[PDB]
Amino acid sequence: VPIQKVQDDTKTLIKTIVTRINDISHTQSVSSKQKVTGLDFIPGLHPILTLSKMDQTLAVYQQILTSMPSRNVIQISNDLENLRDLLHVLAFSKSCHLPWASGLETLDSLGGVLEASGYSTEVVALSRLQGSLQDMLWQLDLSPGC
Amino acid sequence: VPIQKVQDDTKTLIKTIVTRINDILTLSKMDQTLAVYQQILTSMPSRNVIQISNDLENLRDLLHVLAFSKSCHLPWASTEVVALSRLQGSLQDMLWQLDLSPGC
Amino acid sequence: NLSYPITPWRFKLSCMPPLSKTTFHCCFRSEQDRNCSLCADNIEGKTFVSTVNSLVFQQIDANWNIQCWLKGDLKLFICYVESLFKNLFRNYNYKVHLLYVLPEVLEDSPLVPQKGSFQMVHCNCSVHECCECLVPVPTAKLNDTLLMCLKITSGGVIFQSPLMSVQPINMVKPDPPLGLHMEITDDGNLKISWSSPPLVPFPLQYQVKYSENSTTVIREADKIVSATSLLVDSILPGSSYEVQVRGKRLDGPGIWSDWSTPRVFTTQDVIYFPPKILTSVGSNVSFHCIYKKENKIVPSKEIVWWMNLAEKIPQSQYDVVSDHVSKVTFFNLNETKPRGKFTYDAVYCCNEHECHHRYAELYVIDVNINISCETDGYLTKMTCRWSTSTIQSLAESTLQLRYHRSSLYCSDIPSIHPISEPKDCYLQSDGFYECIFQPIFLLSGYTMWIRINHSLGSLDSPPTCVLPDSVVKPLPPSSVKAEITINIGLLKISWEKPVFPENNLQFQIRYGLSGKEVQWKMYEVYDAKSKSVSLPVPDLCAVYAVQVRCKRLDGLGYWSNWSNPAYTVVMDIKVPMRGPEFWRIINGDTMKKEKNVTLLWKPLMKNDSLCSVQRYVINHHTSCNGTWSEDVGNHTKFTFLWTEQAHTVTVLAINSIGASVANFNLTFSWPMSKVNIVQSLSAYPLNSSCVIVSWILSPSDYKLMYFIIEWKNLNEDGEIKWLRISSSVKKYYIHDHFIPIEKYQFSLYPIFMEGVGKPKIINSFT
Amino acid sequence: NLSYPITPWRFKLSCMPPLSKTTFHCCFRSEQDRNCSLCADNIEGKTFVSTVNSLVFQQIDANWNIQCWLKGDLKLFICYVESLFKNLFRNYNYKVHLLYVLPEVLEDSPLVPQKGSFQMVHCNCSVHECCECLVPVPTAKLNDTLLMCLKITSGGVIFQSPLMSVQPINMVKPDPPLGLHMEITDDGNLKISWSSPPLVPFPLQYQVKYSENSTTVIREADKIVSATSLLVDSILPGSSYEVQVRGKRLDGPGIWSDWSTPRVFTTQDVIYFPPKILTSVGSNVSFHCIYKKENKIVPSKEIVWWMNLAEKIPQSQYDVVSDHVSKVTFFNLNETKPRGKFTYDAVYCCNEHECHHRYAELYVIDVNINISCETDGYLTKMTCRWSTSTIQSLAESTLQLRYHRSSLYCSDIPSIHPISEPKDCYLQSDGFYECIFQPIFLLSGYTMWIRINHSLGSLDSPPTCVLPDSVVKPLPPSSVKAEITINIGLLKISWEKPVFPENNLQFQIRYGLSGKEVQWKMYEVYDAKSKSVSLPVPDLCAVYAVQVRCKRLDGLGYWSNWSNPAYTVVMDIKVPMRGPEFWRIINGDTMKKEKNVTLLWKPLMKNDSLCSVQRYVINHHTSCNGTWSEDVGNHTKFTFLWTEQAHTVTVLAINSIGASVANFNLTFSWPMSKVNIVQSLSAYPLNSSCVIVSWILSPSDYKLMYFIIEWKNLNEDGEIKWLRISSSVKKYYIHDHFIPIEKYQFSLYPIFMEGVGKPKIINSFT
Ligand SMILES: *[C@@H]1O[C@H](CO[C@@H]2O[C@@H](C)[C@@H](O)[C@@H](O)[C@@H]2O)[C@@H](O[C@@H]2O[C@H](CO)[C@@H](O[C@@H]3O[C@H](CO)[C@@H](O)[C@H](O)[C@@H]3O)[C@H](O)[C@H]2NC(C)=O)[C@H](O)[C@H]1NC(C)=O
Ligand SMILES: *[C@@H]1O[C@H](CO[C@@H]2O[C@@H](C)[C@@H](O)[C@@H](O)[C@@H]2O)[C@@H](O)[C@H](O)[C@H]1NC(C)=O
Ligand SMILES: *[C@@H]1O[C@H](CO)[C@@H](O)[C@H](O)[C@H]1NC(C)=O
Ligand SMILES: *[C@@H]1O[C@H](CO)[C@@H](O)[C@H](O)[C@H]1NC(C)=O
Ligand SMILES: *[C@@H]1O[C@H](CO)[C@@H](O)[C@H](O)[C@H]1NC(C)=O
Ligand SMILES: *[C@@H]1O[C@H](CO)[C@@H](O)[C@H](O)[C@H]1NC(C)=O
Ligand SMILES: *[C@@H]1O[C@H](CO)[C@@H](O)[C@H](O)[C@H]1NC(C)=O
Ligand SMILES: *[C@@H]1O[C@H](CO)[C@@H](O)[C@H](O)[C@H]1NC(C)=O
Ligand SMILES: *[C@@H]1O[C@H](CO)[C@@H](O)[C@H](O)[C@H]1NC(C)=O
Ligand SMILES: *[C@@H]1O[C@H](CO)[C@@H](O)[C@H](O)[C@H]1NC(C)=O
Ligand SMILES: *[C@@H]1O[C@H](CO)[C@@H](O)[C@H](O)[C@H]1NC(C)=O
Repeated sequence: VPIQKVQDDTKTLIKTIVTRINDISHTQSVSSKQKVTGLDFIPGLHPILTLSKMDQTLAVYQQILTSMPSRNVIQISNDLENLRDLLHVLAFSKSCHLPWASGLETLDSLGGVLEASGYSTEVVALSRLQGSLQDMLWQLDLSPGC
Repeated sequence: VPIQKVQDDTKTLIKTIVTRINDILTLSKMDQTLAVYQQILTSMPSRNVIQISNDLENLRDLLHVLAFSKSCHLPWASTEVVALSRLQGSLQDMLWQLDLSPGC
Repeated sequence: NLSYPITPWRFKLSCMPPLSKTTFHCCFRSEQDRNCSLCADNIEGKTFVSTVNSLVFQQIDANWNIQCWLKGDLKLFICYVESLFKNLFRNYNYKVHLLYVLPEVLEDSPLVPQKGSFQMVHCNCSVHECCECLVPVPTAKLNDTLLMCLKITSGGVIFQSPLMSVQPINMVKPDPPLGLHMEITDDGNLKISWSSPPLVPFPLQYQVKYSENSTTVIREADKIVSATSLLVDSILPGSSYEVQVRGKRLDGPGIWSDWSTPRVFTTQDVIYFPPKILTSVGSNVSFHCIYKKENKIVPSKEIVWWMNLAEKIPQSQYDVVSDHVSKVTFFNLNETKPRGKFTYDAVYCCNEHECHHRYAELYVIDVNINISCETDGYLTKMTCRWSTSTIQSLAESTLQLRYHRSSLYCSDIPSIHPISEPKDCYLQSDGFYECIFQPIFLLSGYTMWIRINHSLGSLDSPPTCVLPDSVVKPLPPSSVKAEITINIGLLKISWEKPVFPENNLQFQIRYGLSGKEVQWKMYEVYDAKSKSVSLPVPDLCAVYAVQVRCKRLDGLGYWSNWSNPAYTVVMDIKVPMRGPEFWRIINGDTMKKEKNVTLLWKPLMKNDSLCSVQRYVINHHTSCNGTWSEDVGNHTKFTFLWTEQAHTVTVLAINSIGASVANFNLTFSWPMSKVNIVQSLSAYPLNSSCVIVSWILSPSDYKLMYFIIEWKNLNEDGEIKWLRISSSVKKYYIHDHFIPIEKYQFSLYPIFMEGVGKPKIINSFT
Repeated sequence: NLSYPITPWRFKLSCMPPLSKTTFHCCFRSEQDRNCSLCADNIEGKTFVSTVNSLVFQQIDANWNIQCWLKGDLKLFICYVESLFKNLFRNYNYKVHLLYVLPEVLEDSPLVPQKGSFQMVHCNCSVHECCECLVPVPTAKLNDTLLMCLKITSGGVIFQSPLMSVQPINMVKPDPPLGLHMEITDDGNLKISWSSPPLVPFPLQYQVKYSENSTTVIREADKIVSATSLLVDSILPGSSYEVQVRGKRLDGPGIWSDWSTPRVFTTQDVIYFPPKILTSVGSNVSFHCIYKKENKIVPSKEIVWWMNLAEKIPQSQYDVVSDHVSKVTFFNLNETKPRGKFTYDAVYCCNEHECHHRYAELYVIDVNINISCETDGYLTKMTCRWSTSTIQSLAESTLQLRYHRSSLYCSDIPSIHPISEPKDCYLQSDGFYECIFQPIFLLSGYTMWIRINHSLGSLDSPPTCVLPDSVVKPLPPSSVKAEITINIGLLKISWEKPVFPENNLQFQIRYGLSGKEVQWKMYEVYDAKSKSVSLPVPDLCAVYAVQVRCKRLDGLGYWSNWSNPAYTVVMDIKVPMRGPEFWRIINGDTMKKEKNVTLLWKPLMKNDSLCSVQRYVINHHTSCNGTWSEDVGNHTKFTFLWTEQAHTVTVLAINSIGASVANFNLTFSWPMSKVNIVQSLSAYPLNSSCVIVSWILSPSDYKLMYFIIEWKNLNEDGEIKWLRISSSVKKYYIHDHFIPIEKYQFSLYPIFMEGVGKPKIINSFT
């Protein structure tokens, strides 16, 4: 398949995911730069440039969203899986082979925070995910490095 | 509560009780009569008789209410066919006497 | 006498010299005193002892640690003996013989107890030389005197303890208190509430240990209380508490209870109190918050309160309490929609630009549940029901109804009269519940409400006063009877009132033309003693339908059902107003003096017949007053003969009621048949459906009142057609099927008061 | 030492003389040797025996047939002892004791076993002189040495057998073969593969005693081939086989297995290599037959290949493989239509005319099932359906869907992927099978197809990749609204695009006039950023209907539904473009300046003043510019007093938008009201509907714009109505009703810039 098809398909999938996030009633107006002192393993805040950090961020988000049973979270997780498998193709286009990043060991506290403050976790996660994806689009036009 | 509407309620309930039973002077004497009717009616557990009895004590309580309306502290005081007949007869007797509205 | 008080409880026993019956007396080795009193066990054991055997005492140091108390159950005086000489090389199989007595209160001399007064209990020692022994003491002698004497049999050597007397109750060691939990209450104060043992008959003072232990700030605050449950003051966040409580007698001496396993309770960086609130729609709530940031308590002047992390709460509702306690007070709050699987609102407290992830829950339940219900016509059953498919905020609670009604009525004043009797109501497929009351006092005022139990609390809906006799639904009237009046022309409705209720009633009749769909008309009757009504209708005997409803007069109660419709029957009412418009024809030779005249007329139409006229008749009048009547049946054409000069004929209609009144007339007469007054006639087809007829006439002497024009097709012998024309008009329009190709004729006749003269005949259109 | 090998396994034991403990020695009478070795059971048996008792040995012959072998299960070493003295008169209850020892592998001298080392197991002696000894031999000691000794007690007489050494492993009796299924090879080599027994751990030499029980040819070849998959070439027709393969231990000595049930398989004079093939549409196969027509065997060059007892296959498909084997290749066969009780093609191979009844089967399947899919607008589920109403070739075959997934897009190389996942699709009332995938992967390659299971095999349809993003069916547009633009005349339709998908979209829009039966016109929008479109229509106050629908611009996808139609509401658009007519019916008198002026105008129609008029206005103008115009309203008649000398009038229509812009006009002039330009006119009533009208003119000194024509009936003063044609015409016709009966006023007026001259008033027709 031509690479331009991949370039447009990435944008289509990103927009689909972000609209799915907007459909959720919880995260209707929370913003994406809100600071919570207990949830610092949620990726976000500081900008991301390199492809490797991008794939790492998506892997962490997949691991974090695995711990919720709602149907919408399941569909969004499937779309994230597809997006990761796609982004590896863009990595391979410029001969910059990437590893299959794993669920980072920095997720030690996750479960604990869950059983303490479940609701909050959910909200923040989804919100920040949406925000992060926006950045991704605005950076995919400038063709960031390997 | 205003008393002028009471007598209409008395008439309505006494007419209702005489009509349903057909489907099958002084206050102290009034109350003691009604009370002994309650006892002689309690002995029969038939569905019509029990409900007629249960409708009799509303009449008795209203009788106490109308006794208290006149500032009178009223003191508290083959067989089934004839019993029902005499209940009815005493009932229209009660109706006729309360038409005149006697004293305490 | 011969008794050493155990002051204090702790004492150490050492045996010193004074082999089958070698007994050595043991004494307590105190700091300043040494008491050696012989027990009442052996009195005849005064036997000579060899000096050499004392060398064995060199290798046997009889040192023992003997203690005991009364347990909290006030049942067993378990006594412990420990061997100080913990020699694992050799283990002695020593047996303990205990003699204990509980003398009663005797006021006649303190006599020394004799032999056999005590009780013998074989005391059990464990593998590791520790001996626990059970002593049954009656509860009535707890404050009395108890005596102890111990005998140790080790390797054939007897060791004798002195006599010990002490009150069991003043040194009771309690059991380790249990039933303890550590939650924050609704006022920012942790409660250490333990189920202190009930078997203890005296108040107990407890030593309670805890502290403020954190990562950096560490301090110990050990305390002593006297209540069975305590409530600490001013809990701070981020400080671990290691609470551990033991008990002892509050008054006088005692022995501390068993130490329990320490309980650790750690609060997080933000603490809320109360953490969960359940409140109905339209009330006012409050909260609290304490914040710690990198081990420093944040001042209350820089704290901001959030709501679902979505919108910031306006500063107007913030209140300051102390250095580090705030207040937020919601005003007139709404219902909380279910956001996904979460059925609650989250309220945060935070400062500056960072907000912790711990939150305070807030539920809101709506409580306006509607209850409203009937009383059936027999005044027996009362049936009602309340919705629960619209209101959300539930699917998380069991529901139940309540009663309260005794005297005559309700709707007087709060309260809900907290005495209540539950009643179970079932479920139906319609989505609304229901349940039945019978037998019911018709004149007793029920007060109903719904109670909602929930995972956090209980809530109550606003009540409702209902009196059954005023909510009755009457049965619809029977024997409804509609019948068209006689000789008048009105509709009569008759009926009979239902037996119940025995109040006054108003009826509402609704009626109209019988048919598939009708635009029925409504009418009201406002009298109890009126039971039949008469109304006017436009037609006469087009079939009709009527239905009736009943209601109580004063506006109380509910409407009844619609009765079974009762249709009417068609039947004639009175005499016809108007007979037929009858015309003559002649089919015979002109030369004859006798003419066979045929009278013809249309069948009458409904409203003229008023319904139906089954018979017609002809009547005659000669100059000699010759009059007679004869039937014609349902035949609309008759014929007879005429020979006399002047003869009038009349056509009448006879029906079920009587003969017609206003009818037309016409006379035959040859002598006046020789008169003509019409000079010219013109006819012209406007089109296939319109023809114009005009005429020019001449005056005469007699009074002319009506003409008649007869036309028929000339190509084919069609039926003769005519229609009435008044003498006043001079022009007329004819509207029926026509084609100009075929040929028609016309014949206009002038008729006077006593016959018809010469006619005017035209054979073609002009 | 003291051991004799068991060679062979068949040996006979005879006891000879050397009464409670009399021991007799027994030896084996071999053909060339007589070995007599004393057993190690009794050593103290050296007791004197009387010579007189030897006569008993005359009547007793101790001839024993002992056979010892290891069972196939390698569990019990079954030994059989038979008494050769078959004397039915007396049955001795002799007891047999078998002393067996299995010494372990010892490398320190071959020591003789001592007393008590031998294990004793009682033998199960039977009534018919057969004793069964069951020795439990562990599998680990099979290769070791087994020592046996036999003791027989008969009537108090003891017979001792010599010690014998044997290895149980070498002497194994196998089991008869199992799973002997007769399946001829695809080359007709008649595979006779039988499953080897699992209890035998070594290959077996199989004595295949296969027979040929034909009518004339009989064969009894006993092949000893050890191969389980037997291959017998040159199969002959009518050759039933009764193979009696039993097997034997190939590696080492053994015994032929016991005879099992015969495997009788009858070849009914017609043999094909497996005719049990399943085929698809367009596939090609080949068959071969051998036929028996009495013992000559029909040669392959004389085959009479038929199906359905007829249609001999031409000698073009024929190829000769062997003398009796011929290829009849079938190419791209069509669907085998069912008939009678047949679901195949009855293939027939025969000779000349005498053709047998046995047939073959040709199974052909129309595997082409076209599967379709569709993705929900919310992009959550994917519904896929398929029909099987064309499977009516070999129905009752089960159908199941299989799907396979790939990470991103599916490749263009066609290949059915080796692995698959089943999916159960539920049956629907429309004859289709429908099933749903949820959740969905949007851009992943779903390759899905249908497997068919038939009693002959399994088959696959060609795969069809589906990408769940290329088959999305978008939602209909929301909030569709259409409105008529003001001051322009266009119709503007506006709509909002759906939420999903997020690619570009095109739009189709259809519009028409409302009604029970609607008319449609279609328009297209390709640009994605437009949300409103304006288009022109002729009608200007019709009730309009507009609908829209979407699709992806790239071409992939489906068309959406049609939204709810958006009706329009008629409202004012522009000011009226043309004013209305007006005319003089003035009833004033000649000498009066203030004359009763009356003006008539017909209400303006729909399609000129833009479909609405509510208020009128009657403009007036004097020589002094008197502009009192007032408001006629909905009224259509007017009267004015004629105050001044020279007057001008004008009628205007005012709608909600505003007042009239273009208008009629008329002027008044007393003086030239006395001029005449017309000197004759002719009125010919050809028919009552149309009347022919002419006039003549004069050289007028002013300019003539048009004519005005009016008409009325004098006799009854009929309605006044008129017409306003120009001056260009000469012989204009009128088209309305007339009657020659009465007499009509005609009114022809010329029109000039200050008014009208003398009326050309006429009374009758010309
Ligand atoms: C729950 O809270 C509401 C909201 O009112 C708030 O709390 C009050 C205690 C006051 O501090 C308010 O300033 C504050 O906004 C309470 O409703 C309030 O009730 C009071 C007393 O009935 C109302 O005051 C009256 O106002 C009318 C004019 O409308 C005057 O004529 C009266 O003389 C009197 O001052 C007040 O208006 C009303 N607040 C609102 C917003 O309508 C409510 O009472 C409280 N619940 C309970 C159980 O106290
Ligand atoms: C079946 O055979 C058809 C034609 O028959 C023979 O096959 C082809 C391959 C050529 O050898 C032709 O000359 C022969 O007559 C083919 O059209 C058809 O494709 C074949 N089926 C398949 C599945 O290959
Ligand atoms: C309740 O809802 C109304 C309108 O929906 C809103 O104006 C009001 O602020 C809400 N109540 C609170 C406490 O926010
Ligand atoms: C339901 O409410 C009643 C009301 O008192 C309460 O007693 C009961 O415990 C509740 N049931 C629960 C909470 O399961
Ligand atoms: C009125 O009619 C309906 C339908 O027949 C019936 O269900 C209902 O019970 C009736 N009402 C009463 C009071 O009987
Ligand atoms: C017949 O009826 C007409 C109309 O009412 C009346 O004028 C006339 O007198 C009647 N005939 C007789 C004989 O009365
Ligand atoms: C014939 O003319 C008259 C004249 O008004 C009209 O009413 C009628 O409809 C016409 N008939 C036909 C069939 O056109
Ligand atoms: C059809 O046959 C295949 C091949 O073994 C098998 O996997 C599948 O389960 C069968 N389908 C059935 C039994 O429905
Ligand atoms: C389109 O209309 C049909 C007919 O009502 C309906 O069944 C279908 O669900 C509609 N499409 C969508 C996407 O709702
Ligand atoms: C009436 O309007 C027409 C149209 O322009 C114009 O030509 C004419 O002069 C007007 N009449 C008067 C009297 O102004
Ligand atoms: C009346 O005559 C004219 C001309 O002779 C003709 O065109 C017209 O059709 C006639 N009328 C009818 C109704 O035919």
